[PDB]
Amino acid sequence: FIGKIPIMLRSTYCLLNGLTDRDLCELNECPLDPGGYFIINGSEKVLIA
Amino acid sequence: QANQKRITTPYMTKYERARVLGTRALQIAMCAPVMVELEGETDPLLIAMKELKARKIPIIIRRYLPDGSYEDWGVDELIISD
Amino acid sequence: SLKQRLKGKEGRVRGNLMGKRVDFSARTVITPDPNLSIDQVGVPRSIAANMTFAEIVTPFNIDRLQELVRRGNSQYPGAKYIIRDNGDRIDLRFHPKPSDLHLQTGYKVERHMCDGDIVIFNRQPTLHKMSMMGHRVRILPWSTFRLNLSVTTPYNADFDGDEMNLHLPQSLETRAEIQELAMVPRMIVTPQSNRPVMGIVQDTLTAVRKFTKRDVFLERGEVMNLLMFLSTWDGKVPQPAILKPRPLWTGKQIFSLIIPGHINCIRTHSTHPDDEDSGPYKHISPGDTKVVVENGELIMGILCKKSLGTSAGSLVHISYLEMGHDITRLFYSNIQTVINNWLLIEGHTIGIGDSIADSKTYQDIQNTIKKAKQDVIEVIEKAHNNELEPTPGNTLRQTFENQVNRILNDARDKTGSSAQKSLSEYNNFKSMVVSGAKGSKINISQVIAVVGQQNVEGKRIPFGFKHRTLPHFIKDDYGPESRGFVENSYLAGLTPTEFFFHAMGGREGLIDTAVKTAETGYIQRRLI
Amino acid sequence: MNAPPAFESFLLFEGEKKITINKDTKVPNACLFTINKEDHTLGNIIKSQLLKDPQVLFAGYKVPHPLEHKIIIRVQTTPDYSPQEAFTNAITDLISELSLLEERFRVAIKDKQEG
Amino acid sequence: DGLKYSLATGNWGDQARAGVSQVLNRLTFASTLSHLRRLNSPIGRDGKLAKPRQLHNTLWGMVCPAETPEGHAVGLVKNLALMAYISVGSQPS
Amino acid sequence: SACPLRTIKRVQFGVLSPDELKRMSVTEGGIKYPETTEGGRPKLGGLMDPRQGVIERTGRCQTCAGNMTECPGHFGHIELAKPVFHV
Amino acid sequence: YRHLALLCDTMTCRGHLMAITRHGVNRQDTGPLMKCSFEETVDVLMEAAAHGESDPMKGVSENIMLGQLAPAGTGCFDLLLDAEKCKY
Amino acid sequence: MIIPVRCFTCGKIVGNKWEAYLGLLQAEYTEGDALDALGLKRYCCRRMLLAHVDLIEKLLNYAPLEK
Amino acid sequence: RKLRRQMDIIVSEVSMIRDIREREIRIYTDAGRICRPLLIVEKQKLLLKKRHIDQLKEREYNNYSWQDLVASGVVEYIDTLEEETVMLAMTPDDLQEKEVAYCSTYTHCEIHPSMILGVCASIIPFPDHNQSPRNTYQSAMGKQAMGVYITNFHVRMDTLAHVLYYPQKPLVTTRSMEYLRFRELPAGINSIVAIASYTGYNQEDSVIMNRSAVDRGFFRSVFYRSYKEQESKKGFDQEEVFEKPTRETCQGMRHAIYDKLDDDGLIAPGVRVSGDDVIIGKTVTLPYTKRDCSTFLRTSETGIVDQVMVTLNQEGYKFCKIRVRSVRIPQIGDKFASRHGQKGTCGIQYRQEDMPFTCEGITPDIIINPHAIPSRMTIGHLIECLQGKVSANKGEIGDATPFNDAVNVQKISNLLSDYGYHLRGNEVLYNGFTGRKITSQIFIGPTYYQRLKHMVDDKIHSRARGPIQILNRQPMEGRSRDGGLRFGEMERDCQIAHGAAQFLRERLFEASDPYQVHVCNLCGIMAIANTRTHTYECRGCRNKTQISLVRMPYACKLLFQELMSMSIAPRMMSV
Amino acid sequence: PMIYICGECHTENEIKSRDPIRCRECGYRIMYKKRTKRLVVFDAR
Amino acid sequence: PYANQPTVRITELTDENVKFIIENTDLAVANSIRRVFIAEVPIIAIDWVQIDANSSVLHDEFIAHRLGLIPLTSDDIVDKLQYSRDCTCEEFCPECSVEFTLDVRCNEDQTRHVTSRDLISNSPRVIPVTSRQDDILIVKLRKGQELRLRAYAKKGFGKEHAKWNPTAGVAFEYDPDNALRHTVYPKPEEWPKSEYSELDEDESQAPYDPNGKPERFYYNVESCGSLRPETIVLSALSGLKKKLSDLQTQLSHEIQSDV
RNA sequence: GAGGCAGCCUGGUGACAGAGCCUCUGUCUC
Ligand SMILES: [Mg+2]
Ligand SMILES: [Zn+2]
Ligand SMILES: [Zn+2]
Ligand SMILES: [Zn+2]
Ligand SMILES: [Zn+2]
Repeated sequence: FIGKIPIMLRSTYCLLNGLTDRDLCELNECPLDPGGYFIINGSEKVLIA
Repeated sequence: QANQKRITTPYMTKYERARVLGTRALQIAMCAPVMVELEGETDPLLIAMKELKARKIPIIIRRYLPDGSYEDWGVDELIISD
Repeated sequence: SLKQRLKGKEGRVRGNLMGKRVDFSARTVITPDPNLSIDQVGVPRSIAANMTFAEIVTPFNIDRLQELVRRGNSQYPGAKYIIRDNGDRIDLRFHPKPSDLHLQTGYKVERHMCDGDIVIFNRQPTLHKMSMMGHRVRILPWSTFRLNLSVTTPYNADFDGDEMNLHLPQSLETRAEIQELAMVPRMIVTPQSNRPVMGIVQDTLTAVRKFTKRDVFLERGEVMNLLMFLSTWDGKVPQPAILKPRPLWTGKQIFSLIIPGHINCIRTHSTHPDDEDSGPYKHISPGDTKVVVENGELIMGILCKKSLGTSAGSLVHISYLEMGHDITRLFYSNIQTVINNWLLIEGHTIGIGDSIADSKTYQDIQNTIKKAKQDVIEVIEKAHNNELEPTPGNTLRQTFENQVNRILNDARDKTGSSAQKSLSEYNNFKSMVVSGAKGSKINISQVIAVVGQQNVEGKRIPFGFKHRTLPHFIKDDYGPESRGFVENSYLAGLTPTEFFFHAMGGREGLIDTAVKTAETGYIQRRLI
Repeated sequence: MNAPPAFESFLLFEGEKKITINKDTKVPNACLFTINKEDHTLGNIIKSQLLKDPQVLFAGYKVPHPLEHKIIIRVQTTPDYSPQEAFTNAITDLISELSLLEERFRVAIKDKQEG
Repeated sequence: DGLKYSLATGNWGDQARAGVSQVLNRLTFASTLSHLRRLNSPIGRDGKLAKPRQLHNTLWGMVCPAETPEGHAVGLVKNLALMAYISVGSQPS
Repeated sequence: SACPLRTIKRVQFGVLSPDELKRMSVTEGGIKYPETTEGGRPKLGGLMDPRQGVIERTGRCQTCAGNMTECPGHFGHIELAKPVFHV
Repeated sequence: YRHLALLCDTMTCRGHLMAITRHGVNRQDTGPLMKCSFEETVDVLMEAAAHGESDPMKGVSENIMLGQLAPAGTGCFDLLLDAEKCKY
Repeated sequence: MIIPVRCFTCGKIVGNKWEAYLGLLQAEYTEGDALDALGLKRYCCRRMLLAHVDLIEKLLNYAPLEK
Repeated sequence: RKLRRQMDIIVSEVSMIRDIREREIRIYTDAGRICRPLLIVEKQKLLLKKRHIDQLKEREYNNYSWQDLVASGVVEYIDTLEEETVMLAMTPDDLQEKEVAYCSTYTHCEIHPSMILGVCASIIPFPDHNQSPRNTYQSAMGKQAMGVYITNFHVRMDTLAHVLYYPQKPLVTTRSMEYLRFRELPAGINSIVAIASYTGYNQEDSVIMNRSAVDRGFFRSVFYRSYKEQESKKGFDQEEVFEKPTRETCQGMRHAIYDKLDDDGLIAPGVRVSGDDVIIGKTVTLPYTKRDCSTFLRTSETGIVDQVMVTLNQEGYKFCKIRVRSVRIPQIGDKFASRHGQKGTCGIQYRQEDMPFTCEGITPDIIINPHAIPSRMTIGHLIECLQGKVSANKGEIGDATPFNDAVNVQKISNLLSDYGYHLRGNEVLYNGFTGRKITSQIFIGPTYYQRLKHMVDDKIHSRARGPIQILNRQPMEGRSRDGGLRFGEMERDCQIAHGAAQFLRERLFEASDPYQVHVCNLCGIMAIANTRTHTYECRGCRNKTQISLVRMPYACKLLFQELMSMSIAPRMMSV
Repeated sequence: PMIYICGECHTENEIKSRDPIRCRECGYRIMYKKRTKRLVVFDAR
Repeated sequence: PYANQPTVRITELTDENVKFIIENTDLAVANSIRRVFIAEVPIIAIDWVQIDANSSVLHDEFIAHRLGLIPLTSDDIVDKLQYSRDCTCEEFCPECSVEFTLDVRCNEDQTRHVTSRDLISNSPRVIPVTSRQDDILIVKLRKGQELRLRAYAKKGFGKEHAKWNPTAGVAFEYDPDNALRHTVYPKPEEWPKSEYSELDEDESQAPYDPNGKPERFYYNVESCGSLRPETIVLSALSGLKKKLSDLQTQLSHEIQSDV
């Protein structure tokens, strides 16, 4: 073990990946929330290009 | 300087009018005597303007010249524009 | 470091001595109120309860100040503190015992800001002394500051969410300065240009123009409505301009009661033709386009911005010169309150009807453009044939670009005057362009006829691709379509390329706004 | 925070007079009526009814400001007829019109229900 | 903590270019969708040169012509056209 | 106060004489210790010297009845073991 | 024009092109307190200290910084109680 | 979220017409005929149902705090 | 080109550029190139045939998707400098045989020209009918419109959120608004807008609103404020705890109210909270026997506790969030917008009695001034009110996509005629106060308006001897601190030009940082002064007998001490 | 004690001063404060 | 010098609306009549709510907002209730309020629509209009969600809040062919003719009448349901008469003090 | 990726977030 990489939500390495709309609602996720951001210390963060 | 060879104009400037009224209003609020028969007025800044238009405010204006001399003008000696 | 505490902006001198944060000040959004005098401001009742003025106790007022103390801070009419001769202050917020409600001469009571208190009122950037003027307080419901719309002209204010700062003067000696030096009525005329800084504007100006036509006849019940708003009126109803078959007054005849004293003034309306002063009817003006005020009475002519605007020698300038500030206060206040109440009968609007022209006009516009574009093709044929020869001192390219700019500037103005001639006297764009309240004859041309050439840094749209403007055009295409001539009106809608070129031109205006707003205080600081 | 309570548009506070009568000193036989907690609903009918009286020389109304709920009505009359009488008359004429209009609506109802 | 710190602060280096990693805007859904599609040019905001702020011809179909912020950021902060795709790269082998 | 109120009619700039600093300073032996505190309370000749001002929001200072607000703060000095350039 | 003139007079009254730059101002005869409010606050006061300069307290910024009635407008004159006219 | 009780402009009740409106659309009515059949004559009322978005059908996917 | 279209050896994202005059061929597989899909054109024909649309229609259950369109060689990704080498048709109209031939060798075709716009620019109807600065103002204002921001907003404890009660989808919609999911999560309401000069309260950019619509919930919203709080153990023997404080144990106890707290030291949801109510009781042990760290509800709010949740943080200390809600019924001063850069505050609210009404009894929800239109040339705002009046009557949602040659203001006018309205959308109104017809026929229609994040009760502020800074002893900074307003350099510049010297010394001194120093007469340096002993001294001179009192700003005393720390002697001479 | 509701299995559990927050029967770590019992009055406006 | 003598025709009457025509009255009176229809006819509507549980997806004042808007049958008891300002009791009593109750829990496995049908009242006179025509949806509940609340309805009128406005609309028209020229059409041929128009297809306006004034006012009062549409109109005429006779009394008392 | 001044400075206010033990960043408003 060398460290932790923060994972981009709904990326292929997220736990929300591939879930269907019915599954995300069980997690209290929004099915329309696009992901594509990180959570750090509970704050959603966007890497502007 | 004496009341002779005054070179400043006999008009009271707006700045002198502003400060004379402000000063006299503050005096009237500090229970100075009133030099005019008031007619139901009670605001010291309205009484001040009544004393001004009557020419009754007991103030002398000292106007400094840029050479460092000064002229004294009684408020009654000055013409009021308004 | 110690130097860094002092170095400059936000350092001690500039940051805390040449400017600083102050007690007894308030800020909120501003909103209109046409029911205010130019010398009034509408203050939220919460703000008026939060800010106090220390009033000295005297036998002239102690009976009143005992009540405001006895009401205390939970009421709006009340006081926050009593200051003793010692400077010891009783706080009235938390119920003090009767020993501390005692009042004697020379105490200061921190009474709440009342109706008729005087305040300085300001908007940043404070570009000239007319951006800080004295107002008289009127307390109102709700949380915004209200100012009369004429007073928006000095401040450069508008009600799209602007905020303004109120400063409450705290002593009679500085209360008197603001009254005697800085009140809005004393600020009507500016030493920068001896013009008046305040005019009539927006609805009142478009209504003023419409109200003053010959066509405006008013029945007895309408007149008695308008005359209810004149504060200066003497109570004498004027004999109507028409007595039979039906009593009718005229708009000019009631405006002649708004105009103060015996002012004498002459102006022209914006549409006054060039010939009319030289041919017959030098007087008895056909279109009523020549304004004549005599003895304080509006004898003839349509009033507009040329007459009641902020320019020199306007009817409202001459009012200030002849009558002074105290009366010209009332002149601005009366023009608005009667003529905004008349616009409840006329109304005003703009819609899709006003942005449309006859099928005759649209064919005139299309035939103008179709020739202009074919003329530009002829100039190109000359250049490509090497038949074009340069103007003196100019490059061949500069010659070509000037000739093409010539043809298309002609087309923009030929179609624009065709569109304006096409406008019926009912048209509501015309009703604002002719009053001058808003808009201009180029806006009418762009909405109805042709948006025109789009420029980047004063040139036809650049070849930002290799020898062409966009991937859609072939290379070396100098024609009007290729280089950013928007041959469509806003009603016709832009084509895709025209929409992009119109964004390229609009961006330069957005950049230059940011650059010029990035400088507003710079020169004024160095000068001062 | 600064919202006026909505009942304060029509309920008087303690010691508000509903009406106040002041002689207009500008011109003879003129008078000024201040009506608390009323609006265009009651101003415009009394103006219109006053304008029918041939002994009324001026009638007009305004609300001084829309955010505070009162009307001022100004009435001028010929000599030998007070504006107090003109105002009291105009009210009684409106009460007579409304009760007469009401009775005729009740009849028209029955004629429409039972027919 | 090295990957976490710059994502937490936006400072793109060891404690640098600031203003990467803004907080995701959660005022309205169009805000959120725009924030995830925003682009930034690192040129300093204090200079008065207009040329980098102008809408170049080659933004056609790639970057939104209409959307840019007010103030000193004008024309530098930009947003993608709805069908604009940014390549992710391959090896040329 | 007993003293006459006066306007300031001129400002004279200059440099403090190092003897005037010694004469002016209330830290009669100079600052000697990097520490702020003795037994938690302030160290005389340390960087919170109770003659050099009022320390606490309700305190006093040794040189005048300072009331926190009324005390202007008083100057101290460090005697530099060797002269040094003022930058 | 009376404003355009007053700028052109001030820019030239001292006999040279008085550019309104930092040193263009910091060659004026104005006092050290006014100069420190513009461009180079500390460096101005170092040279005032090293040369023992003085400020006569007769500019506006000067009297502002020390909280006294500016030599301007409503301040530029003085008032005396007419103790004789107080009789009437 | 949920259909307004009143039309904002005029005070006509529309909070009882939403489920009927969807039923009429299930019956392959147009929105025009469905609004007509419901008695929504004024365009100020027709815009209430024609433009409503029943997001409460999305809030009820999430399980409550208490079962 | 062939291999990339077949996707054989070359990934379709590879870009390839012959530069024929340079005799260079360049190939880029580099990351971070920006590119866009274009339809391929061969021999003046699209390669996209009707069969492709049929298969794309079956996408609901058939496997065929966009990948199969790319893999077929029917669309191509092209980058910002391969575009230097293409000829683009704007529509397949450009491929048609024409009497005068512009180009006969197109290589690609634009898919739809409106796809040059972005997210916030695609929620705008008829943007090809607007002055382009106003399309930019909306794209900024769109991001500030309230709506529903995400569906799971009840679990999220976001520090600020605004959710609208009754958002609607627009009656007038750009097709791209589908992909934005603006139907599912809309941010506005269709409102009846009269473009009329009414009583004048909509002058400049102000707006009049129907108060009876506001009573019925028009643009009503709720505001959510979330407070986090965190327990800890500090060192060996200091602890914070959430608990109900008490004045017999906690030093910092206010006279404010702690009885809203439960025994855990937290409120429970459903309790009514106001500014300076304690929402969390927190204490820390003191070496009284605790200091008070309780959090207070941020002042000038009133609300109700919506949720309280309690957890362990990363370190295992008790960690807490409280969410508070308050409803915001729109006031005058609240800011609204039209999707066309027509921002504006509510200037007054008139009840349904007083709003101008049509023969049908329709009052407007909003009245805006006509003077907002001529200089700004937001003609798209007028066409929306027309297309929306047709759409609300037809029972349709109107296609306001830009560059749509199939729609015209003439065609929309014709359709409006058939419903018994004047074809240009004017309507005869009656004055609400007097009932008389208005002489002008007002333009009325349904228009999509927005409520923006900016509200007057966030912004209303006043100062009157509040808190004071430690160093400067001047007023604090900013509304949140009860801060005073900055009377800046340009403000004093005006008060000089006004000659208001006594106001200027009031506002810039006696109403900010008044102070007194004693000064030695013999040298201009501050004297020691024992006001309650009546003794004074100039250490430096041994003067004990001739010392002045001098009023001066505290920030000026501070400057002179900060100058003395640089060895400068700013000697103030009173003589 | 207070009663808090688990965020994962919606069960009540009683919980108390200084007691760590964890949920019996499932081990989940977020709790909600139930809802108040004192009366609040709304205008239907 | 005295009152107008107006006359009425009723041209349509239903449970939903009345059409009627008033002739020979002032436009001022015709307008103040339609103003009273909107805002000074009293009705009963829910004004107080105490929520004892709410587990729905709407917050407590979102539901209480919707309860206020539900139209309650008012016809018979509004005249008998006092205003809550007038009654001498502390808090409420049957003299000035109508008590309502609503308890719902969704125990079934599928969405329970809570509606006006679930509001339950202390008396029969006062039920929701949709029960006195599908019921107004208050909230939708998921399985395990719950809503129980106690409410009171009170007498008031549409000046206080639009929940007390009894009308779903008020048409008002006069001079339907523009004989008075109180509006001026820039192209009169492009205007649809009014319902009450009396013109052929080709003539576009009545020719100008310089002698005329407004004389014939066309109304269409539509009820929301709290009152029958004709008892709205009778309540307005009785109320507006009461407003004027309140003036006349207080005016007479002031004359007996000016004099 | 631009000046200018003798390394620093780039026009007035304003409002919120984030990061750190009051300071810094970003976005936004007129
Ligand atoms: Mg503005
Ligand atoms: Zn001391
Ligand atoms: Zn409706
Ligand atoms: Zn000394
Ligand atoms: Zn659990």
